[PDB]
Amino acid sequence: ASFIPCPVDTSQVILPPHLEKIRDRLAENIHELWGMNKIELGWTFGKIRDDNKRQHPCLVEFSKLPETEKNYNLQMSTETLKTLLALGCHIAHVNPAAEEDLKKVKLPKNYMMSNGYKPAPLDLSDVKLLPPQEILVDKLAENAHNVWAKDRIKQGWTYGIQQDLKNKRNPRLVPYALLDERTKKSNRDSLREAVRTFVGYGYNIEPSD
Repeated sequence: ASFIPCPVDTSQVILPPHLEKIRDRLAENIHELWGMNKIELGWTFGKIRDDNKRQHPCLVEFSKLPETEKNYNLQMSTETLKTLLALGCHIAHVNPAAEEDLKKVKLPKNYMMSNGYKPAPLDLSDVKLLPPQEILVDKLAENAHNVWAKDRIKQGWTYGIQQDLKNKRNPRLVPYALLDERTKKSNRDSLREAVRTFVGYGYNIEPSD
């Protein structure tokens, strides 16, 4: 009950047009990682959403996505960059040549789907994030929790030892430092691949010193 989520204020941040391409790149790789994981959980493609057969219609390439899903991944990529800028980060395209080496992951035949779409995430296995970039991920992860926690609380949700819908109780409405470590390691990673994505295109993620 002493938990007060005050997330980073991004309401005054305008995303510069020179970051439009790299935010299109991030949004695309998030979707590719979404497909790969969904396939890793036994999902396949279906013209209609069928949970019994694990049939998902959005297992397509980023272009053929409907406008709702496409804007959804674009907004998540935009808010990630706006959050970085809000924390005082400078995003400079310091090594444009990195896009030369950049190659995607070749996944085995099972990952190929009936409609002809095989997800191909970037091969960022060679990208090694630095101390300042790992601290950026931790701050990015703690804020996504605070963004979510603030929104649920304002909708009437309070912390409970158990979750029940009618009384608006949720055990995850606690400080981030007190959450499930398996949960803490889950979005850590989704965000660590986002930071590795920016380095993969030759962008510098510096903190303001």
